[PDB]
Amino acid sequence: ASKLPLVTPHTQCRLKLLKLERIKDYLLMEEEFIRNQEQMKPLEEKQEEERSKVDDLRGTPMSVGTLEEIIDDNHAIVSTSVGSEHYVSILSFVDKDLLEPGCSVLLNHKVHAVIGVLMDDTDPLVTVMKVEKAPQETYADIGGLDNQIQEIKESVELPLTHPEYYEEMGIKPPKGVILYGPPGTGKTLLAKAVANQTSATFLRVVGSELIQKYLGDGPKLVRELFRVAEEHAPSIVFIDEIDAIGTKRYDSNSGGEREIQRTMLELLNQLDGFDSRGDVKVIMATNRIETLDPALIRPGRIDRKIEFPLPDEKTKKRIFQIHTSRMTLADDVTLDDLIMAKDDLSGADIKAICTEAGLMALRERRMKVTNEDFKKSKENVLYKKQEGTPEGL
Amino acid sequence: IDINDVTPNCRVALRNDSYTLHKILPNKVDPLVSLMMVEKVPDSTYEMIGG
Amino acid sequence: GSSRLEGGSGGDSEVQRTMLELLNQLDGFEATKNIKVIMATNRIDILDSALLRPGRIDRKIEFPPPNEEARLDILKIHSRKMNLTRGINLRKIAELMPGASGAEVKGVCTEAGMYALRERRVHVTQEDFEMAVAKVMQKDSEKNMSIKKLWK
Amino acid sequence: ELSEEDKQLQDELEMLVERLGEKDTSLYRPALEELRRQIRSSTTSMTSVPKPLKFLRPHYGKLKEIYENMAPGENKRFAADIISVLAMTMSGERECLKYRLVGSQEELASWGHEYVRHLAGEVAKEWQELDDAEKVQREPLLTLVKEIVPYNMAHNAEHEACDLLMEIEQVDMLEKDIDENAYAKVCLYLTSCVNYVPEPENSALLRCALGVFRKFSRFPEALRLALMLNDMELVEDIFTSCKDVVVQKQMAFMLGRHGVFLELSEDVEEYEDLTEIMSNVQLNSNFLALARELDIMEPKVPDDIYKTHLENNRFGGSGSQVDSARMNLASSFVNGFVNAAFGQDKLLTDDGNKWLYKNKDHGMLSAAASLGMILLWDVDGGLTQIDKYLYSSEDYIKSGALLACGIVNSGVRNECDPALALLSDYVLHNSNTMRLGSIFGLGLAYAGSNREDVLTLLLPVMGDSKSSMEVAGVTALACGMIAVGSCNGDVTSTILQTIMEKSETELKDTYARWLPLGLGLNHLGKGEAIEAILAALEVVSEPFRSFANTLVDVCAYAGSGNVLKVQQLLHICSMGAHQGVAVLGIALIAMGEEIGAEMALRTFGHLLRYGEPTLRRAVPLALALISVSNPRLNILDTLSKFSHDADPEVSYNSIFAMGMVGSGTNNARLAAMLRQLAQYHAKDPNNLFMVRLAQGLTHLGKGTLTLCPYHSDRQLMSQVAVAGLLTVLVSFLDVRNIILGKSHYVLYGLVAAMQPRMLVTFDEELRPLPVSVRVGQAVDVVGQAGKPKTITGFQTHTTPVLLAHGERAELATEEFLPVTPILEGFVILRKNPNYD
Amino acid sequence: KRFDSEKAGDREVQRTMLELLNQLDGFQPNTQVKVIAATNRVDILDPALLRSGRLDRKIEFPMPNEEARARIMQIHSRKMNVSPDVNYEELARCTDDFNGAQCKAVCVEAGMIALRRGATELTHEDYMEGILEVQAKKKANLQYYA
Amino acid sequence: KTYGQSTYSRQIKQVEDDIQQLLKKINELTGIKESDTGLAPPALWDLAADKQTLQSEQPLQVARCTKIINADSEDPKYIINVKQFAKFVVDLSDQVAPTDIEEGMRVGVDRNKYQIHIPLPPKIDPTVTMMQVEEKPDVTYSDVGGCKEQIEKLREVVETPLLHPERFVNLGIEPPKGVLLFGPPGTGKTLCARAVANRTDACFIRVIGSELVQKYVGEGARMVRELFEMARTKKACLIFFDEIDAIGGARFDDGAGGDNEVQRTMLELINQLDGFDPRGNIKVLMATNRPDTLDPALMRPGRLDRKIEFSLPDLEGRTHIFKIHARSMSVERDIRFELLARLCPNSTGAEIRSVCTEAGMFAIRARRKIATEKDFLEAVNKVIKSYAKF
Ligand SMILES: Nc1ncnc2c1ncn2[C@@H]1O[C@H](COP(=O)(O)OP(=O)(O)OP(=O)(O)O)[C@@H](O)[C@H]1O
Ligand SMILES: Nc1ncnc2c1ncn2[C@@H]1O[C@H](COP(=O)(O)OP(=O)(O)OP(=O)(O)O)[C@@H](O)[C@H]1O
Ligand SMILES: [Mg+2]
Repeated sequence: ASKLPLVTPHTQCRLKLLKLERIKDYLLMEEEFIRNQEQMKPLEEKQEEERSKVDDLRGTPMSVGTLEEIIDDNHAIVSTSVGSEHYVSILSFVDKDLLEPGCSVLLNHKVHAVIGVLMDDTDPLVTVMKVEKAPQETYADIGGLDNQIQEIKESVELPLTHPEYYEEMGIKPPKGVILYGPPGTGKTLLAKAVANQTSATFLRVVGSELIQKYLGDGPKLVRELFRVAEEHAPSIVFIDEIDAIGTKRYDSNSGGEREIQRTMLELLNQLDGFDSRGDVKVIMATNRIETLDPALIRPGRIDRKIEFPLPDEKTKKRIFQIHTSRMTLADDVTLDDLIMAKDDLSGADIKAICTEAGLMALRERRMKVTNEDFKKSKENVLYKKQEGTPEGL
Repeated sequence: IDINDVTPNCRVALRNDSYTLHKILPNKVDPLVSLMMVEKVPDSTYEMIGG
Repeated sequence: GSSRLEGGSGGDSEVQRTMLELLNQLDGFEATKNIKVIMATNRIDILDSALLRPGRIDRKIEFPPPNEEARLDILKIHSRKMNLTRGINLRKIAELMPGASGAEVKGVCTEAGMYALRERRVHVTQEDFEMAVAKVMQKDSEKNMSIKKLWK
Repeated sequence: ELSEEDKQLQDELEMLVERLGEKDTSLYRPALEELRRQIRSSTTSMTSVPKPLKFLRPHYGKLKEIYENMAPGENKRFAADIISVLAMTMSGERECLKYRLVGSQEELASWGHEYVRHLAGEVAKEWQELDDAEKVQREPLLTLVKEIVPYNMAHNAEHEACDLLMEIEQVDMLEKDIDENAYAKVCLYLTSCVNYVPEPENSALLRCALGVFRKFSRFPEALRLALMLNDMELVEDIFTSCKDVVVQKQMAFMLGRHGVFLELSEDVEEYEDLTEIMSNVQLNSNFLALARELDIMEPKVPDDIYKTHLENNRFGGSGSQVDSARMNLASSFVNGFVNAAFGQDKLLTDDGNKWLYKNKDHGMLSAAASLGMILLWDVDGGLTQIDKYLYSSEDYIKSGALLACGIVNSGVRNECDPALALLSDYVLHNSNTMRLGSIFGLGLAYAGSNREDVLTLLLPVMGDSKSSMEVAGVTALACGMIAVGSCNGDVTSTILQTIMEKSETELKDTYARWLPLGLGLNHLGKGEAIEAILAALEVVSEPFRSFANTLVDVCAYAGSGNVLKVQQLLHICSMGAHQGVAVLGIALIAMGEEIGAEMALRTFGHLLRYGEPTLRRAVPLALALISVSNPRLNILDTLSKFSHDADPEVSYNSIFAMGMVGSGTNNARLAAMLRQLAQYHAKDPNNLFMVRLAQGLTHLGKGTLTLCPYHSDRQLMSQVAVAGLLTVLVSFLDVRNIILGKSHYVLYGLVAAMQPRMLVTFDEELRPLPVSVRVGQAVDVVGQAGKPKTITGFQTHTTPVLLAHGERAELATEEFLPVTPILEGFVILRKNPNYD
Repeated sequence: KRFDSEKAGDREVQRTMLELLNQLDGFQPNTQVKVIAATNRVDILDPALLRSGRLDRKIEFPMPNEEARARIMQIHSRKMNVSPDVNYEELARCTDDFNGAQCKAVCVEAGMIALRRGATELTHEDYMEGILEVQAKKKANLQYYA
Repeated sequence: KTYGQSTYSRQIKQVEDDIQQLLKKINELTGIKESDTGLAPPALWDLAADKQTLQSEQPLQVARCTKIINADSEDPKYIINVKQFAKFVVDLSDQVAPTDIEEGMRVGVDRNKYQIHIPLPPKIDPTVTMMQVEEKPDVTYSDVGGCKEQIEKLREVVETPLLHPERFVNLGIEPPKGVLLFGPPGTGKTLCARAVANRTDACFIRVIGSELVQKYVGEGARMVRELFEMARTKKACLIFFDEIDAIGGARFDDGAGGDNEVQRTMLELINQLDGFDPRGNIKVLMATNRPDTLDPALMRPGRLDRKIEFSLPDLEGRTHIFKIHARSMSVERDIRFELLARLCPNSTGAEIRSVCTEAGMFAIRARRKIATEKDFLEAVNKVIKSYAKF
């Protein structure tokens, strides 16, 4: 509560202890004196009747205007609802920490002098982007990464948990992490996990959702997205499928691609530009990364870059037992027989196989899922490969 | 007036010199969702939708 | 709907607030509640994808235009609450209406009733139905060829 | 899986509980060596209790048994060590220190920082528990700490190194291995932790820092520390030891600033220049150099400060009729303040007799002394100008001239004693006003010099018959200010004698409050050394006794921040006017560390919200004292609130306080507030007077003068300045009758604390040499890895810049290398050899 | 130019253009106000605006020729203290394809370089270094040309 | 428990905990209940419960904002347009002198006879006042290394002429007023701009090119015009356009209209810079990764007079940058920073700062508190080699 900063080494030390013991001891003297005074006299009556004088000054028909410019000197220009513009005096009881242009101010009826402010809605965009807890699962449902999860934890979680480590040595955390790899490999899932596990406000956006059909709306959207992230303490932003917005930036192009490039420039400035980004982190994903712009994924914008390989032989077993976890299976399930094949299966492919097998098991009324069903489902899912066989090989 | 009955989104009559809520005028609910229940949807089966 | 940030509103458009409330309500209740929300559309592609997520309305069903049996069935159901004469052969009426749609078979009913009314009677006749279906299908083909000419 | 494999590997030895016990030698060395390799190995991520340490937990008892009493050659040593390593998780007894006390003496670095820190903590605890009787048991501990400290220095861990070598109280050993690369950090921290620490330990820490700052031939910093300690002999050793002449110039400037003097022998090279510098004689030349460079010479008349035309002239005609005597006295004060030390003045110099004759009675006194204020620091021509007003018809004008000579001589030590030469005539004269002017000027003309001739002239008067309580009080003040911190016995003796000489009725007079002030003002800085006096004052009347005791207690522990005295005064508060001095003391004790000052602001806010009227009319002055020339927003708001107050005493005190807090700042916000505030109490004579005085103080000088007692990084506490501040503030405790009455000349007691705010850089030859200097707020860099930047919010100006409170100036370029690392006041520069 | 496109917005500019067209030469003849204009592209202006009644006299401004380049340089360097050795014919010849707004760069940058080298009066080499500055040319890491 | 972070961890934890408890206890013992009506701390209902509010409500009437439109005759007679209220022909109250009022300035008038009492500052789009810097960055010219000629030119064009006008005015040189900074991504453009903003002593404005595209036609030009009017009110100001390629696109109109409004805003900026209306004391900077796309009219002297090329730093600058960024570290004593400079081939400033931070990382993960050489070698490996293919 607006307490003093010790500004000793800030790391466990004897000076941090003595500057700390001192504030505690002063608070102790203050508390003792206050308790003595309260016992000696309640002062409830005196503290009261100040509310009465205030409410006397602010008449009953208080008017909700809209502040529009503070002259910096206990004066203001407050606009009444109709649209008129008055130049009123700011009184002494208004908490000035709450006065910024555009705030719904509470004016006097006969004199329009500012006498209070009101709260506003919390959903410019906060609700629509924040994801809350991930319905899928926690870190439990993710297996096989181990190293990647460790990287992300150090990049985004560890700087929140124990700042002392980074602080001790004078190095700030990395700026942003870009998750890149073949489709269906665990990018969005790991971001979801590090979101639902940490203690900041995690915001998610799709790149195609920044392609706007009015000019100068994409840049506005990105500017806002990075505007309500410093209003909210530590924050994380994850711009998924960025490829749809950040591309190689070929100049020989016509149409709305120019607007795409212009929003890309706005983002490129937000991440690392003139001003200090405050306390926010940026995660990104891209199935295809060779096509990003050099200035977006350059070192000071995205320090960490993470590859995401497919499950090889055993992570396949882990994922399979993760998705088959909740289903009654017959005692003939030759799971390895399904895994041993070097079919280059992907994680999303494993989920598809599990769901399809479960669904046909439901179709046949059978209380349990059989190995034959899983193999048939595997054949069916892989059926969505196509392409020209001899060609290219 | 006991404030418990001054719900949000309710019409009220305010006085002239010093606006003072001093009535709770009625409201029109206008149920728009209670006009489409069909019960069991009689005469609507798989049989007369042959094909 | 069709998106949550479409016109640059910032999620404050009414069309988007209704969708947000619908999403909140759909995520309100559990799968085991015997409350299934059937949703329909005449244009799938435009339809938003935030509805088709896991934990929401995923399963979809295609709908080809109805066949002869389906056409006859739909005509039967839509004419159900009309006065008819005897010996009315709806199968024949369908035969005289190949490659029609639901709205066409809905229009043929009202047209035929109104013609019967001009005849100054309480009942619709098979001859009246034939003439109505001829008119409705002729205007349908006229609309189709007008669209083709506009394309030309 | 990996878990199964690692568990099986750990079991490979865990199952063989006596693997070393088996007679076969193939399991003696290799197994224990492999275990040491595995445990000592590091892991990834945080991994609290790394996998080896976690895995060896259940194998704890057998781990001890295998050691027990086996062969002492190597197996026992290694087993003891590994037990010490795993002796961390259990978190029980001192098995770590016990087993490292008896085990292989392998290099600690092989174990890591974590264990070394834990073993350092255990060693500190054990030494604390260990009685001094077990001297032999301490030699292993001292070996361990001698090994530990270098590991802490080479691994950039100086703060904990000082901490550990403090817990075992051996802070004199730092010298023997400190090395160059890591001495700045250790001295910085060791000082920083020296005000918050109890009494006997603080001196030892300061000795250590001074010893090191010598060891590395860093002399001006050592002088800073020695004065801090307030030891004059160490100051001799520091000054004389140095052979470098320019460095001696620099020490001279610092010393002259402090207002402390050192009397060189006549054989020191260039003696005349050292003495000239240490006299602050040239200070006027530099002041006028700065004033010319900034082009701020033009005199400002009081109206320019008033800017009345801006305010809405609703009563431009027959407005409120305020007192003419009071308005013209205030105008004289503001004219003296605004032009102070610049020499010239549009009002007086052009025609001063008319302005003086606009004033009335005692206003002639303060009005004339305003002229001495105006020529301050200009002894040479000050007397040439003031000569006319010295010889006048009105006694008040003559005494004004006297107080003016006292002001002009102030702060600058001339060998010709014009002040003592002139003010000698009348000190015993009959006219109490003449005596008062003479004595106040003379005390302001030497305060802190501790001149024995002055003392042996002045001391009788407090015992004279023709000495009214005002004269007795003024005399006690003069002695206190001329014997600051000198523990001088004569002043104390005479003060006590006069204090016990007076009947109860006399003690009730407010001018008797000026005896305890003298007594406490003699002894500044010496806490716990006054208990004799506290016994000497136990024989005063109950109210006056409480007043004198409390006052001397607070005047003893100035610049301490002793929390126990804070608590005792607070206990007192929760009655007479004792409590007013208690309130002032709450701030006087805590005028040091920033932590103290802010927490005291909070305590004062609470004391105003809830409190009795006597409390309330003293909080403003303590708020003013706690922040002088430091107009912080919160003090300004919480003071302006009580300015527009029904309680008139509170109003006067708050208005004076807000005038001070802004002393010599030229704040636009504050000037606007005071203009509005004059608008409000336009019909109130006293409040309007306080307002006019505050408008002068805010524009003291023209932003080139600051009363703040502290200087040299807010660390060195000035005695003359604090003396003047106490003199002025205590008077206001009965503001109404003294200041808003016949006694306003006390307002010149601020002259003791007037210094400049310049930064004028000289070369080795004492010539101006402008250099680009970054100017901005300070940053504390205690125990921060590397050499992190030490300024924020910085703007790059040229050399002769004005440093407001908390503004630290650095050099923009490595072109010049300064002598003293405190780029404040006057500094010298030398060329860096390796500039490119 | 106007055109038939389904994209809106441009129509409003076209419409204020129609209004300007009408103001120049239309009903209610105006014979007291005259108009000027300037364009880098005349290939995109509407024929009804280049028409021979609204915008009658059209004037071309060519990239200055050698004599013009010397004249421009001389005009702009008139204030600076230049030495009596600069051959403005040379400086004109080594300034091919230099639009008039370019000596300003050359004249001024020559003064700037004179300041850099702590000079007082300009000399031919100062102007040459100015020219090499204004052209703004990059090297290819090698000079294989003979 | 844990491994044990520090010997005092538990003691500081305890003092913090009881600090929180004593703060909560005083909070309860003092009230201070949050008020939904925006009302100050009761100790700060101060002059507010009374004694200034009651003294400010009496003498300080409500003036009403009005926009003067004309000042006819020498005799004071002013046509003002009160917004959404009415339009009047009023006179001057005594407080304002006739010189203070001009046409087009917002003025305050009373509610009874509508006579003018106070002028007021003009109205500026909220989105055009934030681009002022307000708090200046701390980066300085020692933090930028390996770029010495470039920084010299920038300082001689944007910085030196303002500080010391007489040098240039004597000899008779009007200094260049624009700079185009171009070079590979992450070479030092925006940092040198930050340094210029920190050192300079005049108004500074940051405009992003992507901040001047607007939905409604003819808005961006208004924004630029307002920005230059504002910057021209000040005594001197610097504007630093970033990613100016955002709106400086080349003109290629053909067939169906494409990106034409951006072209109008670009023309408006062109005319503001160098054109009929004199440009006062303003200096402009621009930064682009792609300078070729900028149109032939902007890139011309008179608008962008200088062109500073930023090239990847040489070996000496490489070590210098390494050493600047490795300053506030807890690092070992002897590191052959020349070795580290050699070991990384052509690489930009961002590479090097990433190297420093990755070395700090490899120090942390090894649970060490002082950075050594091996840490930096591991850092260089993990930065250059591993992230080569991007
Ligand atoms: N190792 C894994 N553990 C658990 N689930 C996994 C794993 N790998 C893939 N999945 C499954 O992949 C599904 C797809 O979501 P995911 O977040 O992994 O996509 P993605 O890799 O970001 O895809 P895209 O590249 O298309 O953006 C998740 O529902 C999860 O069930
Ligand atoms: N010469 C340098 N000295 C110190 N740091 C540098 C240097 N060059 C680059 N950097 C680092 O590079 C980081 C990237 O920001 P910088 O301002 O250099 O980018 P930029 O060159 O403007 O890039 P862009 O072309 O993407 O706008 C800066 O934060 C700074 O830390
Ligand atoms: Mg993916």
